[PDB]
Amino acid sequence: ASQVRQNYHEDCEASINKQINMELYASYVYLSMAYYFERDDVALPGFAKFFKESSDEEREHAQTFMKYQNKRGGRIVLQQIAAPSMQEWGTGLEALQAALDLEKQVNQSLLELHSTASGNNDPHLTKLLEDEYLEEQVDSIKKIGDMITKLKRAGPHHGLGEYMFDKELN
Amino acid sequence: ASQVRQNYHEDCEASINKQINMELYASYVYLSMAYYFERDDVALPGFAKFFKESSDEEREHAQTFMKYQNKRGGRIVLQQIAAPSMQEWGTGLEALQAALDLEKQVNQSLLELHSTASGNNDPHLTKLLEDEYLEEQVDSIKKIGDMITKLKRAGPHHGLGEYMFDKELN
Amino acid sequence: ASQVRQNYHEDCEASINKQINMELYASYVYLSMAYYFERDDVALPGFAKFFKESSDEEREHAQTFMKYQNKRGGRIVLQQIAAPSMQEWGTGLEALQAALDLEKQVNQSLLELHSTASGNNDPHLTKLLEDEYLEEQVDSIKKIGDMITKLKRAGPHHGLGEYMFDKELN
Amino acid sequence: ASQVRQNYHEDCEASINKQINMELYASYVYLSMAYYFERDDVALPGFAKFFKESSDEEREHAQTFMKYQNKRGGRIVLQQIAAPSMQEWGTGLEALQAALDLEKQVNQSLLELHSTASGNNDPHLTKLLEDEYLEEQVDSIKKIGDMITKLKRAGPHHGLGEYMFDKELN
Ligand SMILES: [Fe+3]
Ligand SMILES: [Fe+3]
Ligand SMILES: [Fe+3]
Ligand SMILES: [Fe+3]
Ligand code: NI
Ligand code: NI
Ligand code: NI
Ligand code: NI
Ligand code: NI
Ligand code: NI
Ligand code: NI
Ligand code: NI
Ligand code: NI
Ligand code: NI
Ligand code: NI
Ligand code: NI
Repeated sequence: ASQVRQNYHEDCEASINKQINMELYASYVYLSMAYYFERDDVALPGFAKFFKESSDEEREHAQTFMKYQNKRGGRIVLQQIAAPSMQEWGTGLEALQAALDLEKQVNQSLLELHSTASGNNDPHLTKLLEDEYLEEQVDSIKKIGDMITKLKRAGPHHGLGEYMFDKELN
Repeated sequence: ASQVRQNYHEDCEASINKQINMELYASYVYLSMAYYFERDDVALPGFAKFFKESSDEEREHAQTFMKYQNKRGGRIVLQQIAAPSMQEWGTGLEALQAALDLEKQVNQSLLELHSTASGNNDPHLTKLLEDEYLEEQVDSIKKIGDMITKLKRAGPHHGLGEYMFDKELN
Repeated sequence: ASQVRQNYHEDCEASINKQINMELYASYVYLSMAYYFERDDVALPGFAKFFKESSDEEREHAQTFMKYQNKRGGRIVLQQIAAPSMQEWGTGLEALQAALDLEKQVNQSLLELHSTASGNNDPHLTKLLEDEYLEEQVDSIKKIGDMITKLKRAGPHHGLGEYMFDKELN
Repeated sequence: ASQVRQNYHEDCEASINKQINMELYASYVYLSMAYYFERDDVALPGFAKFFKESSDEEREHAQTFMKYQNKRGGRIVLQQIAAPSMQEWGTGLEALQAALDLEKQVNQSLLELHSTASGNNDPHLTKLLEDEYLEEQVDSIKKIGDMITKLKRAGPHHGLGEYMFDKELN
């Protein structure tokens, strides 16, 4: 085994490799939304910018798990990144609702990864998940929730409300 | 009695202690509104900021009466601070209307406190009430009144008007 | 339930609402001490400043729990804030001893809240309590303990020692 | 009568002339204390500085009444300024207690002057007394009261406590 490995269970190592793929997949979803909102027949530059940034952050999240894997002496195994579930995301509200659902799915996976680390008595992994992932996930979910509510207030259908709310994200 | 006390009537001293509790209560009401408007299903950051600031100012108002009590040689007696009348404040318009009603109730109490000081021939207390409280109360009531009118103009129901007016308070 | 809520147990939500009331109560205790020490017949400006700052920090602590409640999708319920246990706090030493006892009571409640979060497998809540509350509570208790010892050294009775120690807190 | 005089009663004009003499007398008392505390066998430079400043402020107070008299069209009449009641003021505590008694005597006279202005329906004079004199008098009395308490705490007799408290006034 690796000269650095210590108190790092095979199951944690494998679960990290799957979370890497999930972070890369979410980055890919957000990239698809981002350029969907730059179509000439959608033209929502605030939504585009918001999802482009979310795409970058998710790819950074994947890289932090890749650095982590190497740090503990695990070995990174990357799988194919699935095509996004959709090619068209509808209105801003529907994209946000899809992002909300995706963020809570990522959160579920992260909490299961914390349970695996806790079960294998890995406080260093539980610390990483709490400090770097669980905290950021809850803030993201709250922020997307706020945005959904604000957009429902402003007028969620393809109208003046969507146009004005889009300016808030620019 | 206190080495500093002079021309300070027992009734003024007791009325100050009650106004302290009322200022602390109003600060508590505004704190409740402030974080109500940060709920993920309300998401009105301008209203939240406005009431958070009003909460701070009211607690400062209480402290100025506490400094005053000590300055005149009275003795501060603090009572329990009642729970806010509501836990949910509805729309921005309903919160402003509730704030308007509360501000005029505080004003009434302050004018009664001025009558007590005037009846006991305490020009130093009448000066404090006129310079530090009555002036600020009338400006607050006018400002809340303007805001109610502006919100009724923009569209007081949970719609684009409320969303846009909220930006004016950020 | 809230669109953001996930892995947030009813018991944690209710325990947060009680800790909010406790933080607000401690803020109220410290406010009472602060202006007690500004009485013309006490005149300990260092103690006054120390407890005024502690009053502000506790009210900030309550607000961080209120932000937290909203972040997780819980609903804030504020109760009445009890009158402070005392209206007069005696000497500086007796106020510090009362603060020490209060700080350890708050700490106990926070450790019970950590046990509730741990029992319901909420690592996000355990992280908040460890990073934002437990750490600050232990430092506060150590600092108050140091101060009690320093004051007992300088001379805890209403004398030159209390007067000099008070300068250290200004 | 003066081309400027309007709503200025003979009694208010005469009462101002007496308050001028009283302010000048208090300035003279404080000047005596100030240089008493610079005697080689007293040597309390903090007390000296405190009373020298109080002497200057009282003489400024007299001048503000003299400017006021002229402003309203009254005519200034200055009487002899009595010798201070004492030539030696004892300890710092006894000087502060004498200042406290003098400040409350000045306050009494000012409140009687407010009653005279109120009885003659002179809101301009009541405003001057509230804004320029009553406010400053209550703050002075509170500050002297604090100082007496601090000195009694530090040790009011000619000892280390008096020596240390004196440094606080430098
Ligand atoms: Fe992520
Ligand atoms: Fe107020
Ligand atoms: Fe706290
Ligand atoms: Fe004066
Ligand atoms: Ni995110
Ligand atoms: Ni639609
Ligand atoms: Ni619709
Ligand atoms: Ni106000
Ligand atoms: Ni409505
Ligand atoms: Ni309508
Ligand atoms: Ni603390
Ligand atoms: Ni004692
Ligand atoms: Ni002893
Ligand atoms: Ni003065
Ligand atoms: Ni003596
Ligand atoms: Ni003695």
